[PDB]
Amino acid sequence: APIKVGINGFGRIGRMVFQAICDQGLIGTEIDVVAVVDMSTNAEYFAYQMKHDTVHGRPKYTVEAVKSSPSVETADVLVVNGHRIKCVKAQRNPADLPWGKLGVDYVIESTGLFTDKLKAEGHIKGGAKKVVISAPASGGAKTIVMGVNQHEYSPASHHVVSNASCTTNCLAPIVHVLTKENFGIETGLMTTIHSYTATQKTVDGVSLKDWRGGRAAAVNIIPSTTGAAKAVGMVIPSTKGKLTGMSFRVPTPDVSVVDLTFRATRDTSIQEIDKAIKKAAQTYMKGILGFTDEELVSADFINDNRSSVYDSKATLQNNLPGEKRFFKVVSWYDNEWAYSHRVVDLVRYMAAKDAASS
Amino acid sequence: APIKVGINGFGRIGRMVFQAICDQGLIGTEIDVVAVVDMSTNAEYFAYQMKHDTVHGRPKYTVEAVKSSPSVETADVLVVNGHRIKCVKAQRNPADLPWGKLGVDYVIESTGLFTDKLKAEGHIKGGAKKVVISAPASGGAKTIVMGVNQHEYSPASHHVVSNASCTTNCLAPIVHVLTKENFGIETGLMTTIHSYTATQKTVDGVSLKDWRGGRAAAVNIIPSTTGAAKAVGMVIPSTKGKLTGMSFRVPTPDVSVVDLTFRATRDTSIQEIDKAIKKAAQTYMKGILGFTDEELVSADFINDNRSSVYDSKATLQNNLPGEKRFFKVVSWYDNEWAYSHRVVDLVRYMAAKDAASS
Amino acid sequence: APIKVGINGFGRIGRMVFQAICDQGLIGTEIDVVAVVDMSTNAEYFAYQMKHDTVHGRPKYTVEAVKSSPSVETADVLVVNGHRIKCVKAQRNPADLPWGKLGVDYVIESTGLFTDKLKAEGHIKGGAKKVVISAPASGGAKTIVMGVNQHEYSPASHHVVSNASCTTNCLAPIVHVLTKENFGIETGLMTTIHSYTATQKTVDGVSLKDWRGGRAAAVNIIPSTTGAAKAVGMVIPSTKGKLTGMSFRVPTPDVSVVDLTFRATRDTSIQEIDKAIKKAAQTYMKGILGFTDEELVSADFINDNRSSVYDSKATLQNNLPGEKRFFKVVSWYDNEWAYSHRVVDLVRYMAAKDAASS
Amino acid sequence: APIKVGINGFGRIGRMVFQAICDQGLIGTEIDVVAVVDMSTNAEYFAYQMKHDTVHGRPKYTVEAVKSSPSVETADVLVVNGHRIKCVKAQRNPADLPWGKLGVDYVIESTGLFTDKLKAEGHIKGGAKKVVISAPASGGAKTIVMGVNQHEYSPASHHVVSNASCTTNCLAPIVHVLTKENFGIETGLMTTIHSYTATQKTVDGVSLKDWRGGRAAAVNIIPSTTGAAKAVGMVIPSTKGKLTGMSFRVPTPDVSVVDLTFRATRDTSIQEIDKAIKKAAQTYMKGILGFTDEELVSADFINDNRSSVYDSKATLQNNLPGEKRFFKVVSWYDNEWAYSHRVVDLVRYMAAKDAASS
Ligand SMILES: COc1cc(OC)cc(C(=O)N[C@@H]2[C@H](O)[C@@H](CO)O[C@H]2n2cnc3c(N[C@@H]4CCCc5ccccc54)ncnc32)c1
Ligand SMILES: COc1cc(OC)cc(C(=O)N[C@@H]2[C@H](O)[C@@H](CO)O[C@H]2n2cnc3c(N[C@@H]4CCCc5ccccc54)ncnc32)c1
Ligand SMILES: COc1cc(OC)cc(C(=O)N[C@@H]2[C@H](O)[C@@H](CO)O[C@H]2n2cnc3c(N[C@@H]4CCCc5ccccc54)ncnc32)c1
Ligand SMILES: COc1cc(OC)cc(C(=O)N[C@@H]2[C@H](O)[C@@H](CO)O[C@H]2n2cnc3c(N[C@@H]4CCCc5ccccc54)ncnc32)c1
Repeated sequence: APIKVGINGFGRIGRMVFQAICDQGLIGTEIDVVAVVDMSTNAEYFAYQMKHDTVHGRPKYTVEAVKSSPSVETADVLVVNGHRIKCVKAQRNPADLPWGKLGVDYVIESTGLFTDKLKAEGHIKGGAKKVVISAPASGGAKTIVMGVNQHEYSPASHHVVSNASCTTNCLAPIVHVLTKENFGIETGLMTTIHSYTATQKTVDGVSLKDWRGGRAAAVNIIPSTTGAAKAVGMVIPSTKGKLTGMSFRVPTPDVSVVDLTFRATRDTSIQEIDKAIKKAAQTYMKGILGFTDEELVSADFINDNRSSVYDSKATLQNNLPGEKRFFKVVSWYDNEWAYSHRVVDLVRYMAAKDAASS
Repeated sequence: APIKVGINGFGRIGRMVFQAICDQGLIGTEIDVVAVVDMSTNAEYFAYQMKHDTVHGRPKYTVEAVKSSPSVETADVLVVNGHRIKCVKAQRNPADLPWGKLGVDYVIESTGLFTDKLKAEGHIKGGAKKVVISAPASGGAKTIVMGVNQHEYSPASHHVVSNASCTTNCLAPIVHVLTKENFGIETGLMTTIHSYTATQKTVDGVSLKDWRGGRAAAVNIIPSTTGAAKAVGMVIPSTKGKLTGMSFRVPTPDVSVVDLTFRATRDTSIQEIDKAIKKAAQTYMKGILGFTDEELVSADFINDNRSSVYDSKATLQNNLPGEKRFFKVVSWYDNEWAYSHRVVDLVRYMAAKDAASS
Repeated sequence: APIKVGINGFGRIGRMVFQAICDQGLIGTEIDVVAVVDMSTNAEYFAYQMKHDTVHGRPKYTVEAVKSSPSVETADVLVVNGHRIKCVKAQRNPADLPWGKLGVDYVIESTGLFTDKLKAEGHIKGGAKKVVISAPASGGAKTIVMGVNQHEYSPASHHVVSNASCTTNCLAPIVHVLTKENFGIETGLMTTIHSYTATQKTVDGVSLKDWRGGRAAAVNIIPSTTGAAKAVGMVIPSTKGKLTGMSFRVPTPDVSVVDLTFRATRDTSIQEIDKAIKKAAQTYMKGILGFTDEELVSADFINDNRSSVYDSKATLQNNLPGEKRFFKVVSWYDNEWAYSHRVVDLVRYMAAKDAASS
Repeated sequence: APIKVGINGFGRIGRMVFQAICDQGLIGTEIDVVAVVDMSTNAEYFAYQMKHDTVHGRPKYTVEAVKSSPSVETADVLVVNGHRIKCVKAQRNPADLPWGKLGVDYVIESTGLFTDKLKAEGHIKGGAKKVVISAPASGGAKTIVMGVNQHEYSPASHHVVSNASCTTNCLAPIVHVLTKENFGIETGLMTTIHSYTATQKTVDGVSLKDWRGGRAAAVNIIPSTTGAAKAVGMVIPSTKGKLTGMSFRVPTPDVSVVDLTFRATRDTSIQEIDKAIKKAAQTYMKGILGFTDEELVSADFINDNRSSVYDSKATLQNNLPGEKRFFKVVSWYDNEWAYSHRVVDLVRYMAAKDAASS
């Protein structure tokens, strides 16, 4: 019973999620990407945008652009591994989307302009059944971080779900094992060295909301705020008002690291922490949280689909020798690749549970 | 008789030109910047954008934002070295600009949205007397490159002048001397290694017009076309259909180089050419054309206001030892800085000429 | 009869070549890498360096480090897909190497310290049969370019061969067809936009031989000289004194592009040339010279083992509309990857022929 | 009574220090740089190196190379603002240096090969009176951080002094006011986002000591260790065993930032801390410690000679709303520029104090 999904906003995130679907070989069999919606319907451009990626390389599948009617001037259909995907024209209000007429049940909202529970619900008024916002949402939409609180998802109450942010999906797992393994977390501050994103500018440009963020991205270290910290609070209730962090945008196309600094509740050691994370990574967090014993650098995580991959050497080596409460944990993440796979995971999960509960 | 000027579009180019004026110490005395126009009138932001620049550093003048009336919520006035500059609200049609009302004669069109002779004339219909487009223009506007064909300016026939492109202001001078010194130029192809611009994307983004140009700028070598070559033909009649070139946008915030390859009309030597360029650079091209005997690198030309600075060493060392016709000439240019100083020069020239002829 | 090869110098070049072998699935079966030589024998480190590459990624094979005798403190043997590779200690003079005792017939010289025919012969006096220099050589060593003049290899006369430079292996193919297809080549100047290399400095450093080359590599456009052009003369005699070029080091970790400008012997067209290259790329040049009609960028050629991949769109779009003699041809190349495969190819070629002539 | 100083090792560090002398306009008048010592005495190359700096641009003084005698083949004397500086040939053992014969009293040890108290003392045996090492030193060499503990310099007891590291000169200040203002500091962990340095590599190279540090610097986020934390322990004894930190080398040629996360001894607020730092910056720390209310990015600190410049906004905006103990303070520093100025300051201080005590 192919999950009928539709992508709204075929940009970095959008394509990444689609590529995530194809990559896992779900296209056609498990998931049915009925269509993608964007300011353009030029299937040839998307084809080009999917066949070539500066950071992730070439896709393992074949992509081709075709016309729906020999009548049309430019291709408006995308064919991936045989499957046909319609390139729908973008709309102002989601409610004006032919989701219903297309048979789309799950809508992947990745335009970044409908991060509000209310506005996002327009997709349901357009014929959709469920909406996954590929970013942090407001308006009180249920936020889920695969591997930490998917079970809290209710097919009957939650219709607009948020997968949180790429950053949150790296911290939450760590924090989860930290609290689950009773290490406790009195308070904690986290710093994130992040790769520049699409919202940044190549040369000092305009940015009325984030002045610093409007400066030459590839040649500056740009500080910035991040709700990723507080956000972990919605996913892990016991951490509300206990966390907060900041971000440092630095000259790299992709892959970011997280430097979590926290104070435990009871005496403990960095080795105890180190072993727990690894243990958890080999058990209830396997697939979501991983680790490494090697001397790696950002590029070594490109295309790593774990939400958070703990740096053992970095952590063990940079903590006070005999400290018992004040600690620093380091974990990496491929902000683009990993988050993409999680989006898909959430959809499949939602789909399954939505079907089971009938 | 302060030149009443206005700036339409206060972005990279816009400010750059305004900073050039102040930098030259013309603000207030020689040139009077009555006001600037943009999608925002937040003088504070503008002050910020001017007091801080990733590539050029801190300005030599002081900048402060003030309120026209203590009644306004956010500053709307700029104050450079005493001179007050009004921050006007942008309009859809240049004609709807209070140029006459403000007493602005010369308008610097740097929005990039009115590069067409016709649309640009709107400023005049708006009360403006003259217009200098800070970019290549169409609609049959007089294109002028200081130090090459300014004399061809007619105070009564040319009302919308174009200062050409940053690149053309580099190749033009070289070609000019190459022709004037009777070296002759049968045909010629020019490659340009260019720093990425504001139109490029930090990460693989959208770009329907220039597909490659949409790819991550700071981490790729991106080929593109350039009218800079053919354009020299408008500035130097004898080169029509003789020149053409391409570009390669590379990972640098600013500073570009030109690799001109041509064939002479009569047997000569690279040594001859070398000496001619240098001679011209110390004479009729001084201020516009410069040269260097040092082993410089892109960075070394940052803030160099010459339109084009010939690379003697690079040139002498990379040509065929005994060649007499096929040659390669190399020259750098601070694509941002220099171009800006030329626009001002162009405005001061037209001004001085427009006045002289009464 | 597995070819007995040895690698002297295990740096970027060294490893790359080895990896090229493994990558081609020749390790153990076709080619037998008896041992590698370098200032260090820490197999663990080598393993690390092979398993993680910032530019090429993770290898398709398994690499592990082991000890020759449980007696040694640190691993001194590499195990690739089962095959055992010895980590010999480096020597001052190549003749002091146990090439004979080791059973090494073909020695890949990639230290860069023995680029001279004489010094290189040291290896043979050390027991080696043939020597292939992974760089341009002097002393009068036969220089070969796979796909252009390998047929000029004399098993009985050539005991020290040079696979030329990465840049040459890109130009030669193009120049080769251009001449074979009788387009003729009166003269020509080529410009190469090259990615920075290991010899360059991260920040302004010391470089008494190449002043420019000593400037911050990832933040500048650095000109330099290059025999790559004149060198094509040694592979293609008919072009001696006709070719020459320069280089521009730019902010990228890998992949370079060649911009060849030349004048033909007879009247022709850019289309003729475009078709001739593609045709050759699909026939006698397949494997060595490829092409592409896509809007690619540097990143798109990573791990492209073709010596030279002609850019059709770039070429066709940036030449004079009706030109008949002055043309520009653009071609990309993975200076690291491709060159590495050719070195391997050359060794196998020589091996096959050296074996055939008994 | 111009201070007689000599520079041993004229590289990045070497030159920066010298340039810092000239920049402050002390050359000839206040400080007499008698000569510099390096593996090369090519004044022309040093002249070049000082006249062109990628990150710091052109100098505010003139630099020319001359010959000690018309007989010498290549210049060996440096002339800055009329002052003559001798270029002496390097030696294995500092003690073989003609310091005494040249009349040098204060030697700035910046080769990076004599960071050990014992080895460095050779300079004195060579005729020198005092030695200032421009890096962290071992062997029990007094370490001073201008603005924090210069008063602990003993003319009669300390002959070999260390100016610590660029990073310590940024952390010490903050920590100093944090303790002096009685905010206390139970424990603290500092993370530093650092620009790549000269010890790093352009492309994946060799680094037996620091494996990750051997990876492509300009295209990776590379974690490393740093004694900068523990080092502040020697400068401010009250913090022994309380601090520690790690580093993140990122893709930038200069300018680093420190992220200090500490726990106060008594309840307070980030606003309290904020005000204290700002206050101290306008009083007893002026010149050493600075702050900023602006939305600045790394590039804005280029050529800022303050040891550490506190980021108010970044701080006030990224802490827990009502926290009273767990805090995060952010501060920048031009790792090259600043440190250089401090080295000079220390020398002057030592000189003044040495003189005073007769
Ligand atoms: C791929 O081709 C192009 C071409 C283009 O301009 C020519 C823009 C983009 C681009 O920005 N593309 C955006 C980018 O890829 C991503 C957001 O980061 O989503 C895309 N996007 C932007 N706006 C929308 C939208 N509705 C808007 C809501 C706001 C008002 C409005 C009014 C009329 C029509 C649509 C809309 N619906 C779906 N995807 C969107 C892409
Ligand atoms: C400084 O703060 C901001 C804020 C902002 O959005 C919130 C956009 C910009 C920005 O893009 N700023 C642009 C940028 O700096 C530069 C082009 O590269 O010109 C700026 N620019 C863009 N459009 C205009 C304009 N009129 C437009 C022409 C057609 C449409 C239209 C409709 C109603 C009213 C005006 C206009 N007039 C002057 N400068 C402009 C700057
Ligand atoms: C991988 O581990 C390390 C560790 C190291 O220092 C600790 C250096 C290197 C390194 O530079 N490694 C070099 C690098 O990987 C590559 C060149 O790009 O070749 C390596 N290399 C440099 N010199 C030699 C050499 N002989 C030299 C010729 C000159 C005189 C001399 C005297 C005594 C002993 C050896 C030699 N033989 C083999 N490989 C070499 C590698
Ligand atoms: C500027 O031109 C050049 C040219 C050159 O080689 C041709 C090397 C350098 C260079 O490395 N330059 C180094 C670089 O600029 C800086 C370190 O960051 O210090 C330089 N440097 C390296 N070694 C020394 C030294 N003594 C060494 C100690 C080690 C053994 C030894 C043996 C005989 C004679 C001297 C020495 N004394 C002073 N500066 C040094 C610079």
